[PDB]
This record gives sequence, structure tokens and C-alpha cells, in this order.
Amino acid sequence: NLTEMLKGSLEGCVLEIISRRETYGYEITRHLNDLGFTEVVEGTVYTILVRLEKKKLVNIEKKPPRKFYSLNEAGRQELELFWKKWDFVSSKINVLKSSN
Amino acid sequence: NLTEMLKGSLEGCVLEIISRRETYGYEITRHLNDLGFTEVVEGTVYTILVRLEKKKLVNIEKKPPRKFYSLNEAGRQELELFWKKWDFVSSKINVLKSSN
Repeated sequence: NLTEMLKGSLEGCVLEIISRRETYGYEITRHLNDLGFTEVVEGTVYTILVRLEKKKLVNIEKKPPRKFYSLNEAGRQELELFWKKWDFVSSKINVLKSSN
Repeated sequence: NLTEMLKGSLEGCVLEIISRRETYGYEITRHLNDLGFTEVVEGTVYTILVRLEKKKLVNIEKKPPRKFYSLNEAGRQELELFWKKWDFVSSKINVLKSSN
């Protein structure tokens, strides 16, 4: 049960996945499952994709009815900020772990 | 602004701090600030300490009116689980980062 711990990082993982190429909810979910986040279900990814759309971080396209997501410039900018935040937070938590 | 990302890990960082020796809210807060989580304020630590008390993870002592916190056996058990969760979640997020 990693939900609470993973919650605050999950939007970024999704942005990272969408960055690699045009994709869609089902495939994002399976990619997160394949990574080892087996408890991540489609509805969790759906909700994230909605948040990313309202923040205007992704370009959308109805293709052959499915929405295809890729990153726009804001999205790439935002993904960069996420990883800088991740690197900082994780390094400091590991500095703390390092003493037990 | 690391609050959302740090939120799901902050209770564990506190448990880790209390584990090292008997301590109290102000000192825990300053320890987190000194680590680099400068936006962590006392009220955030207070709220966490309350959660840890209701989960019965800490022994409390009114000493010379301040409450002194140390870990009981449940608390040590729980801290161990937190770090196992942290190691898993962070390793998988870093596996993902490793491809950009």
C-alpha cells in the first residue's frame, strides 16, 4: 500500500511517461504497473490526465474514441521542475536514512 | 514548495528523528529545517505528533509543560516499514528518471 507515499509523485511519473511519446490512459497505467506500481489503476491515471489537461500541460488528440496525450511546452517545463523537486526531496530523505 | 511531494513521507522522517533519542516538536521541526525542509513549521510537526500518538507509535512523557516523545515497539516496527516502502518507491521512480 504505497498510495499515500506515491500520491505526491504520481503526476510527475505520468508526465515523464507521456514525454517519451504520444500515449493514452490504459497504456500509461500498464507502464506504471510494469514499473512495479501494481496498485495503480486506470481511474487513478484518468484523474491525473484530467488535472494535466486543466493545467494546460498536454496536447490532446482524438485519434483512431480515444484521447491521445503528448507534452506541450508547459508540460516539458513542468516535468523538469518535478524532477528537480524529486532530486532535492529524495536526496534529503536519503541523507536522513543514511544514519540508520 | 515541496509540501505535496513531502507530505506522504513526512510522518516517516519524524519517526526516524524521534528514534535517535527522546525529543519534542520544536526540536524535530528545527532538525527538518536543518536538513533542508525549510518550509516545515511547528504546526506541521505538531499535527504529525498527534497522528503518531493516536496510532500508539510513541511513548510520551511530561518533563521539565512539554511532552517528550520517544519510540515504542510499534513505532520502531512502523519506522522499519516506512523505510522499506521508501526504498521501493524511490528506486522505481529513479528507474524511471534514469531514462531522461
